[PDB]
Amino acid sequence: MENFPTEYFLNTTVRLLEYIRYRDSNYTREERIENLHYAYNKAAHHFAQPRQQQLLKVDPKRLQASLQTIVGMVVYSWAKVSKECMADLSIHYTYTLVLEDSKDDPYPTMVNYFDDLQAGREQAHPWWALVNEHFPNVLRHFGPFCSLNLIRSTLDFFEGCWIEQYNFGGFPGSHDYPQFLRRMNGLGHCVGASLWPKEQFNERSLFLEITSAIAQMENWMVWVNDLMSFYKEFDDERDQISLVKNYVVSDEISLHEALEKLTQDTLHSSKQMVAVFSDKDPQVMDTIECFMHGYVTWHLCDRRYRLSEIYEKVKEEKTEDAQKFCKFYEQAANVGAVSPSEWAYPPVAQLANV
Amino acid sequence: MENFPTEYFLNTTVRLLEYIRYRDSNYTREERIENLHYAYNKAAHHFAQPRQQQLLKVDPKRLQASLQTIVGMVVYSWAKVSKECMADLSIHYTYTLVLEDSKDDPYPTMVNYFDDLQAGREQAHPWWALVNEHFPNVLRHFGPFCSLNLIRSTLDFFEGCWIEQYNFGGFPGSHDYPQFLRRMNGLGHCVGASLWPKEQFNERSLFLEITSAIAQMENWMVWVNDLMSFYKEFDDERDQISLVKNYVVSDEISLHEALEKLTQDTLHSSKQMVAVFSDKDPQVMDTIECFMHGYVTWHLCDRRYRLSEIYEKVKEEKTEDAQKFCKFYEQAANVGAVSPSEWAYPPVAQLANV
Ligand SMILES: [Mg+2]
Ligand SMILES: [Mg+2]
Repeated sequence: MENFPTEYFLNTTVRLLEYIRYRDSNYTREERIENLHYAYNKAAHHFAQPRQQQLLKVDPKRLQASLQTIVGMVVYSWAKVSKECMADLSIHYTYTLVLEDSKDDPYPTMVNYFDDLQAGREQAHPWWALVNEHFPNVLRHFGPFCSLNLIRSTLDFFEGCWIEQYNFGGFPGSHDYPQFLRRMNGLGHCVGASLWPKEQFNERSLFLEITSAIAQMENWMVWVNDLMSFYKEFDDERDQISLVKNYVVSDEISLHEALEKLTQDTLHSSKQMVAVFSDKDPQVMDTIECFMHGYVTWHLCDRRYRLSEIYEKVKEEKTEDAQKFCKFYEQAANVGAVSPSEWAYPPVAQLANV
Repeated sequence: MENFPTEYFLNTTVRLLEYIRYRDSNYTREERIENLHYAYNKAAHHFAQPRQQQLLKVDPKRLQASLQTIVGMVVYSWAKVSKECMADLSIHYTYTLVLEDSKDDPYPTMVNYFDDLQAGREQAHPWWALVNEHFPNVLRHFGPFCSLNLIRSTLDFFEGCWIEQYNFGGFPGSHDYPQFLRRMNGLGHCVGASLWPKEQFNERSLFLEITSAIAQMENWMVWVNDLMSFYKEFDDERDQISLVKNYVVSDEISLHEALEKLTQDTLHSSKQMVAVFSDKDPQVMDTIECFMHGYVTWHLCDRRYRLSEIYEKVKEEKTEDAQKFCKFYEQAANVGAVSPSEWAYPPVAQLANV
């Protein structure tokens, strides 16, 4: 065990929130609860169906916890899209999160992937069978271009998980490996492109804005998640391959140098996010800003990241960063700290049983 | 009005060839001619069929020229694969090259992409109809993992061309745009995974080296092409958007700074290629080395890049670069300089007419 870079972590986090202009919004707590319940309720009913229960090998409690985590991420980050769109994206991003629970070799189920796809025969791999069957409910919210992005990113993700099963951090000297893997399973183009429902944006009219957002949001989104996750992943001997840990193994640098690298990229990405979009179409900048703020709010509130622990340790320090941090945290809490009992019910297992 | 940095271009090129250990091989001129003709002959017959002629909107001379360029690229770089594999890969990489020609908005033909795909209905876009129908002939040479990589990369390429139609170099400040676009249309994972036919390599036994090769080869391959083809490019502004030009517009740097960036990446990529694989499975390193050398040999010989011009105007210099350069060039010429009349016949149009 090494000591956590609390000071360096608080500083980076604060700079991050300042760079993205983290601030209050009109998105109220009551509206969040309303959206959380709607999104959760439709998804829960979906995963509670016999077919879904039968083909999706997942521990019931893990499913319950995965669904609640994803519903939160979607509702808090895709703040500007309809309830239905939040619901359908919640189902999709829950399928992706759940695929990481499989240790099963994809090889045998992928031997006839293309031929079955071309012929329109159900896929051998159960996950593909469920996800492709459900996909139209996600794709109906987007134009052809954005849809293509969601389809590719998800295919990329499937290959990402396949690779993850080898718990390989890259060969020493394989500098290009880390980010290659991080893009493969980051779902960067899925997220980036799902921010533009055809009912709110015109894909052809904003093609350049959207394409640029996809390109830039891909890296901002995965790097921010890597950073916010750094605290929970620090002493987790079970989590052996992450962007930071692969930087260490592949680039042969220290965990600190690896963390610096991640920090420089994240901050620079944030800085350029604002510079590029602040003066563009107002609604495009709004969706982008609300996603960044929501995404951060979500990491701060979801127990999974345990950022509450950092808070408690530094809430009495009179340092500049410690102060700035606790403030942002408190802001997130006021609108985002919500008890699951207020929206996540009944449990999926209960609906499946009935 | 500007000047080709020649002096520097020679230096970079020489360092590149030295870094990758450019040297003679057992791959003889007669063997190349034998492969060129076999690959060309099968592809020419393919593209000459009524269905292919009818759905593939391409100027006959462009098709003839694209086919000859690709067959060369494949035969010289995938030196270790069977004749049949060279032929089928040539057909696929010719389809991709030809797609860069389309000026037609993909939007209307992609509105029902997923639903048609899921249902097994022929795609609305004629290119997809042809490429997907032919794909099995390419995929039969590979295991499920490599196949997945070819499929994804090709799907990415289709999106890449869609974006290319906007001739957009990225917003100033959108630092992540350039390489996002370059990977999108580089076919990096398609090339990198097609280097491992299941008849020569075992995808499960060499999963880690293959995955690593895909990750590293993706960047080496596109960057080397960007450097080599930087010549046939500033002269013209019909291809105004390129990695180097997008660096200029997006990063707001000078064409020279952009070129320096590309050079540092290309050399660093080459250096790491050798470091990582030189001591791994001998056969893996051989395929990787033969591809790099072949790929370079191909750029030096194919008229499309006009590197002969850089030659003539330097054969009488006395630099420690101009000298090194002409030497390598001459080496390439001895085994690669081949007259089309020796293998590319009869012309596709002739076979289509018959
Ligand atoms: Mg081109
Ligand atoms: Mg080029």
